[PDB]
Amino acid sequence: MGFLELDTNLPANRVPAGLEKRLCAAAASILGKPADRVNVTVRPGLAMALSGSTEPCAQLSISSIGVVGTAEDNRSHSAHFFEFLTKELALGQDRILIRFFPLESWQIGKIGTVMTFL
Amino acid sequence: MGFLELDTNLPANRVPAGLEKRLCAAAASILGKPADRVNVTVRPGLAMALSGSTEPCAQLSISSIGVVGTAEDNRSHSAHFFEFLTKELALGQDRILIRFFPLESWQIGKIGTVMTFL
Amino acid sequence: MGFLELDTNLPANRVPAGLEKRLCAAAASILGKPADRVNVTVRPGLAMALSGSTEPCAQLSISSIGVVGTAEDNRSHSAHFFEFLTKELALGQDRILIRFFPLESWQIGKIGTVMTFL
Ligand code: NA
Ligand code: NA
Ligand code: NA
Repeated sequence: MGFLELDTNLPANRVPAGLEKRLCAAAASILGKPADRVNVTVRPGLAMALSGSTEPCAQLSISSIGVVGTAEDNRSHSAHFFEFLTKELALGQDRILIRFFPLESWQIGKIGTVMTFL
Repeated sequence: MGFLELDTNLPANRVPAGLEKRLCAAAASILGKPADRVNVTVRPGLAMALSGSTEPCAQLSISSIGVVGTAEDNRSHSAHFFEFLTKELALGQDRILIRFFPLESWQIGKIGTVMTFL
Repeated sequence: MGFLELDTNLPANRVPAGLEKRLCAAAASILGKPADRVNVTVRPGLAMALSGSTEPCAQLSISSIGVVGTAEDNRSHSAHFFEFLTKELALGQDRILIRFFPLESWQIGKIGTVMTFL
């Protein structure tokens, strides 16, 4: 399972509509998951500085069981997510950063239990 | 100490008013803490996909010193938080997920120090 | 590199304008980084309880490579961030909490790779 959170200082009406769905599909493909095991949250209109600058930017966080635990894996993911997001948001590559967080099954609550038991 | 963050794509005017307080009380009871050691943040009106779907949903994160570090503990918490949130938000159990994060006292800043020293 | 996220239940028009920039500068100084290696996200207008109370409050999270991994380091940071934020937000010291999260270079995506390779 994958969880993506995207904070941006672009106003909601400057984020291309439906981005949460397209990022869900992109993340399924990049991380190697079916679309029904991917989650995306987009939070626009925030006040942000990225690398010291308040120019338009976005911060992506990716959490996942399994696939985000090494530099080699995350370098690959990063290349693809930067390509996707720079194009969608009309941002330079200097205006996006990503954080990757490994998760374990005992940490994910699903249908009233945790994934350890599913 | 417990910290709960709830993201939802329900508009603010569709989230039952006061949910942050009722979730604080529920989390105190579920996690085994007095209400004054529990924190809740609700972020409505977001653009979200959960399990690949943009239908109404919510994502809960629970961070805590002590009580969220095993599958057995988190299964118990999950059952109770799913019962609470499905009813409050009028959501099916397929429309909520939870992530659990253990914290340590050196990670929590309180009154200008950290909890290690309190 | 440092990442700060600040959630508050103060409405956007009650947060002193430009706080994301001033917090970026403060965090550069406190954490020992140049301003171009610091990131800040402010999310106002949220529904929050802190220590069981829905009175005005703020939650700060600080993630960083290197400097947030011990009680001694975080006690020092906490004193300075509490001084900065209590004054900016006109909040008592009981109305702010901080969480600190160490990061490693393989977890940070930057310019289409990860920091391990930069
Ligand atoms: Na997280
Ligand atoms: Na967190
Ligand atoms: Na984080």
